Amino acid sequence: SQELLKDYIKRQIEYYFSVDNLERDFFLRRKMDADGFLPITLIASFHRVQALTTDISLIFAALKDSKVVEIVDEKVRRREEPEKWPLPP
RNA sequence: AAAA
Repeated sequence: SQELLKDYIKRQIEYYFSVDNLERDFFLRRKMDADGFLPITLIASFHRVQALTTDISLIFAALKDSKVVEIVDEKVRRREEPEKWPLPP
């Protein structure tokens, strides 16, 4: 049903938090807090996520079992060494 | 928003 849409959401967000993307993604990194977190609502505004859903609860559901990204409350970060990535605001 |  929505299983395919959730897979697309998960994979897209896992790409944003990949090392390959992060190395050059200064916008994403300058929006991180000191722990590497971004609000999920910021990620939801990225155009490829908007190209899938505007349902925030579905995004949370899609990411619940991700090994690449860590969800903490309303926030998301790369699970591995998130502190490598923040940039000054 | 050259997959912020």
